[PDB]
Amino acid sequence: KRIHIGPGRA
Amino acid sequence: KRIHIGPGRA
Amino acid sequence: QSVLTQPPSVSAAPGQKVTISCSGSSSNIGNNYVLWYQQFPGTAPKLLIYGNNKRPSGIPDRFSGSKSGTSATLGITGLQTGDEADYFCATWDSGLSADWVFGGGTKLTVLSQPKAAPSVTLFPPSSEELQANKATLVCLISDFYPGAVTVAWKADSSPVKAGVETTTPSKQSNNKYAASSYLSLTPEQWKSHRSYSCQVTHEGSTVEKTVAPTE
Amino acid sequence: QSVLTQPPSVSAAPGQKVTISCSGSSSNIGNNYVLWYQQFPGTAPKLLIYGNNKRPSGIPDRFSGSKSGTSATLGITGLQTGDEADYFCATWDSGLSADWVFGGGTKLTVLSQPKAAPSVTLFPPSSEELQANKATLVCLISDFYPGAVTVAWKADSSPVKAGVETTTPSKQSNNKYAASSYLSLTPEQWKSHRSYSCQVTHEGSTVEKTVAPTE
Amino acid sequence: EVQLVESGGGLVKPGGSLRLTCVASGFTFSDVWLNWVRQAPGKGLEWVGRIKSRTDGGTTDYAASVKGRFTISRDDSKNTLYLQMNSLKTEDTAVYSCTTDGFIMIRGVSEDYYYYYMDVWGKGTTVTVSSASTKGPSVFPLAPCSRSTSGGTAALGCLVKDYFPEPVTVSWNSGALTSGVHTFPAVLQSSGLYSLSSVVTVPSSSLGTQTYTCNVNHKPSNTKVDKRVEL
Amino acid sequence: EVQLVESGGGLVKPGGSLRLTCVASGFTFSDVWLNWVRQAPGKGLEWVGRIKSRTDGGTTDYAASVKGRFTISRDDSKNTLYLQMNSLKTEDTAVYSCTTDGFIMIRGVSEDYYYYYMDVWGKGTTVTVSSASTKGPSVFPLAPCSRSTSGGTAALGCLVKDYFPEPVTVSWNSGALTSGVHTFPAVLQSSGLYSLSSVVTVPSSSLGTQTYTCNVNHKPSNTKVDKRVEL
Repeated sequence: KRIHIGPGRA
Repeated sequence: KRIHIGPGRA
Repeated sequence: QSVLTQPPSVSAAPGQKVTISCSGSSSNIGNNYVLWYQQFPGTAPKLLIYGNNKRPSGIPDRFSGSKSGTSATLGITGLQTGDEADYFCATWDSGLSADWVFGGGTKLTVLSQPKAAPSVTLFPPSSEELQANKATLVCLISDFYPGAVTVAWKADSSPVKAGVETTTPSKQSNNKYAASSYLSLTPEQWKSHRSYSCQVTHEGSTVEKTVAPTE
Repeated sequence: QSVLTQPPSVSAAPGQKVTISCSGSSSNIGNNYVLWYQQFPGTAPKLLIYGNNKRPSGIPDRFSGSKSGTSATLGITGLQTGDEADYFCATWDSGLSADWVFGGGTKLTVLSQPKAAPSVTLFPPSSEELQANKATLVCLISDFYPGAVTVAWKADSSPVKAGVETTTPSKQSNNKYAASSYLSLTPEQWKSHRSYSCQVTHEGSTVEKTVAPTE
Repeated sequence: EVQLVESGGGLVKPGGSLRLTCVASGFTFSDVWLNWVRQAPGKGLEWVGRIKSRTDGGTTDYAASVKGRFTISRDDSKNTLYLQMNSLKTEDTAVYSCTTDGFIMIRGVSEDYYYYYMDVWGKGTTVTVSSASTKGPSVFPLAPCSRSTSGGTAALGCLVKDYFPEPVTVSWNSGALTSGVHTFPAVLQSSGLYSLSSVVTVPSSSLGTQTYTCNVNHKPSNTKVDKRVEL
Repeated sequence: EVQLVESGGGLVKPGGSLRLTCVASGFTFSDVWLNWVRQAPGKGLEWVGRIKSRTDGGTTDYAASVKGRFTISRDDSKNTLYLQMNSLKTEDTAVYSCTTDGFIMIRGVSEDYYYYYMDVWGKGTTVTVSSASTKGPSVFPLAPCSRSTSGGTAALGCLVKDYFPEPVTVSWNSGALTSGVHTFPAVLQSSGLYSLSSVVTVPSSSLGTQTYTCNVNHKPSNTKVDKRVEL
C-alpha cells in the first residue's frame, strides 16, 4: 500500500 | 561729365 | 512575473528568528502541499521542507514550515551566517497539466556588517546622445547593505514606469551591493518637463536624486 | 538657388572654342550690364569682362562677351589648359536695394587627359547600423573625368528624392574626380522594397548599381 | 554521484527552432519523471513540462504557455531527455534546465507516504531568441549635471550603449587609474542589446590636473573605443 | 598690395547673434563702397548688402533676405567694415566675405565712363548657424554586398557617421596599410553633423590572410575608435 503526494500522481 | 554703369550709381 | 508571491528579501542578525511568506491561490497552495527550497549561489536548490511542514533528514529543526489557506510560511530560528541564501516555495497547480509552480524567491541576508545606505548618482542625457535622437537617464546605486533596493522614477512629480530598466542587485568586491536603473526618453520628452528624479528605497529610508534640462 | 542661371560645367580640348551662357530676367540682365569673372581654386575672382563685351587690360581677345535680351554669353577661343577654372556672370538688380546678382558658376574643364567613366560602389546598410534603428545606403563614385556627375536613387523602380545627400565632385591625387551619395532610410523601408539602386550619369553614359535586402 | 547535463542552447531568430538535449548519470533513468524548467532574466522559475516514466504511460504535460510549440521526449536507451522548440518567441528567451521528480518516503502507521519534489537539477543551457546580432557599443560621456566643484568628490563616467553580445571590458587611463572606479553590470534590453555604465569618482578640487579616458574594449566585435570625458 | 581680412566667424545657435569685422589695407578705405557677400555650401554667391562711402551719403542697402536682422557699418577711422547679424537662421549658414566696388574707367569721345564691379575680395570668415555641438562619430563597417570573390579586387570600408566638428582622421592597420586606400571628403548634413566614408580595395583572392582595422581619430572630441571590418 502506498500514498503518493505530487503532480500527476495518485 | 561722368557716365556711371553700376548698381547704386546715378 | 511569479505564480506564487514571496517578499523579495529579508534580513536579520545571527541568532535571531525570521519568517518568509508565500502567497498563492486556491488552485495551487490552497489545494496542495507546499515545498520549500534553499539555494546557494552556483549550486542546485536543496529541499528544505515538504508536505507543508516536514523536514528531510539532515535539516535541523531551526527550520519550520506551515500552510494556512492559500498561504505558506517558512521560519528559521537561531540564524547563522551560513543560512544566507535564496529560499523559494513550490507546489503544483490542480489544473489539467498539473504544473509545478514557484515563488519568485527570497534572499535571506544574515547581517555580518553594519547596514549601509546606498550612494546614488544620477546623470542626465549627454549632449552627444541627444544629437543621436536618443536620451537616457542613468541612475547608479552602490555600496548598500543588505543587497536589496526599490527604484522609482518621477517626471516632475508624476510616477514614471514606461522606459525603465533596472538591473538586479550585484555583489561588489567589498561585499556591499550595486545596481543600475535606466530611463529611456525622447529628446523631446527630456526637454518637456521641469525635472526627472530617481528615488531608491532601502531599508525604509529613501534617497532621491534629481536632474533638470535647465543646464 | 542662383539668381542668374549658367550651365554647371563645360569641357573642350586645348585649341578649341567654347561658350558659356548666363540667363536672367528683365529686372537684371535685361536692364543692365553684365560682368564676367574667372576664378581659380584658392584665389579671388578676376574680372574678365565688363560692360557686356569689354576686356580689361591684360585680358587677351580670345575672351569675348555678348548680351542679348535677358541672356549673356562668354566665349573663349584657342583654349589653353591654363584657362581651366570657374566662370561666373554678374549684374545688378534694378530694384530698390540694387542687389549685385550672380550666376551659379560653370566649371570649364580643358581636357588634359582621356575621359574616364566613374567607378561606383554601393553598400547596403550594415547589420550593426540597423540594430541602432538606422539605415544608410552608401554610393561611392570615383576616378571619373571630367569632374561632373548626376546621381539618382531608385526604390524598386520609383525615383527617390527624400533622404538623399550627395557631396560635390572632389579632385583626387591622380587628377580624376570622386563623390559620395547617401540615402537615409528607416530599417522598415529598407526591408519594404525588393531593391534600391544608385545610378550615376557622366558624359551621357549612365552607370547603375543595385542592392537587395535579400542578403 | 548524480547529475544532469544539458546542451543545445544558443541564439535563434524569432520563429526559428531549437532542440535541447539533457543527459543523465548516476541513477536508473527509465524510472524517473523528467521536467523541463526555465528562468528568464529577472523573472522566476517556470515549469515547461514533463514526461512520465514508461511505467506510468510515458505521457507528457505542457505549460499553457508552450503547448503546441514545444515537444518533450525521452530515450531511456541512452539516458537522454529532449526538448524540441518550434515557433520560438522572444518571450521564450531563458535558461533551460532539466530536473527529475524525486521523493522523500515516510512510513506511516498504516500507509507509506511518498512526497515528490524536483530533486536533481542541471546547471542549465542558455536559449536566446532575438533578432539581435553582433554589434559594437556606442560610447557616450557621462559628465556631472551641475557644475561639480561644490561637492568634495566628482563623478565622471562612460555610457556603453547598445552592444552585443557580452562582454564589454572597461578601463580608465589604460589601467593606470583603478582607485575610485565602478563599472556596473549590464542591463539587458528588449532589442536583445546590452548597455552598461562605468563611473570614477575623483576629488572635485582636482578637476583640471589631468585627463580621464575610458578605454572600452569589445572583443566579440573587435571594437576598441577610447573616449576622453571632460568638464 | 590690397587685401581684405575678415574675422568673427564661428558656430552660433539659431536665434543668436554674431558680429563680423573686415579690415582693409592698401588703398584709401573711405573712398570705396563696401559689400558683404556670402556663399552657402553648394549654393551660389549671394549679395548681402553694402555701405556707400561717406561722400555718397554713407547709406546702406540690404538684400530682402536679411533686411531687419542684419546691419552694416563702417569705421573709416581704422579701415574696418562691420556686419552685425541678429536673429540668425540656419539658412544664414555660409562663408561671409567683404568686397569693394572697384571700377574700370574708359574715356569716350565726349564722356568719361566708369564701369563698376566687385574688385577686392576678402578670403571670408565662416558663420555656422546650428544647434549642433561637439560629438564623436558612430563607426559602421562597410562590407561588400554580394559575396566578393568573383571580382579580382574587393572593397572594404568604414562609415564614419554623425560627428562634429571637422576633422576626422582615418587610417588602416595603424598606418601600415596605405596602398589602395580612399578616404572620401565629408558630406554636411542638415543637422550640422558630418559623415564620411573610407574604403580600401584588396585582392579578392586574398581575403582571409590578414585583418583590416580602420582607426578613426576625432581629436575635437577626443574620441578614438578602432573597428575591424570583416567578410
